[PDB]
Amino acid sequence: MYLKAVIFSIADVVLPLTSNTQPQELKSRIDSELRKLFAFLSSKGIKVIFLTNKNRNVRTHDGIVTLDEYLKRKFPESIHFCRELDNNIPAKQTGKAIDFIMAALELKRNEMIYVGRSQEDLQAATNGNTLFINATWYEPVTEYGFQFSEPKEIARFIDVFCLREQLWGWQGHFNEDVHYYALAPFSTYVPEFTMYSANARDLAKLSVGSPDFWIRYLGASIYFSGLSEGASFITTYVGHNAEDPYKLANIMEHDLKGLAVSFKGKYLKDLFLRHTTAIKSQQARIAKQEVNITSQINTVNLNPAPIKNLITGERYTNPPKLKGKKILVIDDFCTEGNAHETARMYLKAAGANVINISWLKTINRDVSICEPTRKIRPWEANTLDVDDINYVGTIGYAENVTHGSAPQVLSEKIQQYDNWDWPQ
Ligand SMILES: O=P(O)(O)OC[C@H]1O[C@H](OP(=O)(O)OP(=O)(O)O)[C@H](O)[C@@H]1O
Ligand SMILES: [Mg+2]
Repeated sequence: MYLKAVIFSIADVVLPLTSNTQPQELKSRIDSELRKLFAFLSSKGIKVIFLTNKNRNVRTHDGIVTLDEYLKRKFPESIHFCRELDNNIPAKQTGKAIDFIMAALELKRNEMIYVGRSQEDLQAATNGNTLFINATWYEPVTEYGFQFSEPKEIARFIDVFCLREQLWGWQGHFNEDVHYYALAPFSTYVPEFTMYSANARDLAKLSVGSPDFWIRYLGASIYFSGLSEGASFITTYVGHNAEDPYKLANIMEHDLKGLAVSFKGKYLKDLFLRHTTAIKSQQARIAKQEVNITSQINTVNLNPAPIKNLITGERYTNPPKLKGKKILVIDDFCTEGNAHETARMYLKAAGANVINISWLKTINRDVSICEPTRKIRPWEANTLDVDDINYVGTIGYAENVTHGSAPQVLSEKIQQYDNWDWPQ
């Protein structure tokens, strides 16, 4: 399987620290929900690990016990790594404690995830290149998403996204620097199809799924397939309209920020600029006119001054340093690759290594891999002739659909997720 152990810190996860005043009803409910989570993990053969610095005394309605005895009594069959009890264990903050746990359990790094809340635990997981699961049931977080508001949500995430062999519905490579992934195949070639709700009165603004569903799908599939390893940036593509280019990003920004935090990366919402309104590729296709990649190349470029501080709005003063950096590029659906190949062309010209990820792969359409014959100056507007494109190869649809993947399988995954409850 993919997930073999879950590391839990204690502060504001198993026992509150920040607040004196957590209601007893909350502690009892969290204790009971953690019991369910650990039993669920045990039933799946997933180990439960506690990682702590101090063997502090804990006051019980029965008396005072050490933290080790407390955890052993309430959550038996967990494995407690406590620096005070084992001088072997290196520091948490630097990520070294994760290396130690990996060796002790004979597990690979991305065979574990890390549930925490304290800043030291976020640092421990990210510096240890382990997926961070931000537990916010004792202390809330407002700055970004990809959160987990109660223990049940961790079980939901694991059960829905982390236990099946196929993390991607479609995936393929070309040459050595071209890597394409999509979560699920889907029919996008119908005049009716749109990824965004038709009515602004709906609280759901995506037509398929929801932000919670998609960020958790993305996070699981990217992490357990190894794509997050060494990734510095995550970014989304831009819509065709120069007046409204950030529709997907505006819906998903909150969650993409949190996924970036969990990978020790940065979400660059406006790394791409749509400087001139482009032909809408989907609409050209339904009009049965051919889509040419220069319609994208000639209307987008890399933003030399993206937002560096999504809280403050402060922009980079010099273009972000992308040379030698790994960037995850997200778009909603991929048909023939015009959008992703343009994203890749610009980022590759800036020296980056690129991973092209989509929620959906259009059924029965192959991706054409392109390289420019005119040198791209990626931080400014470029204008290429159709003859400036070298079509070097193909990532086909049919041969790269993964076993068992299908649009109906996505629909049932969404149903499974939306209605999820403790498996009875
Ligand atoms: O793989 P491709 O052949 O590039 O096709 C997929 C692209 O087409 C759609 O955008 P579109 O250009 O229709 O504009 P929109 O997002 O503004 O609706 C979709 O959102 C992708 O960006
Ligand atoms: Mg688009």
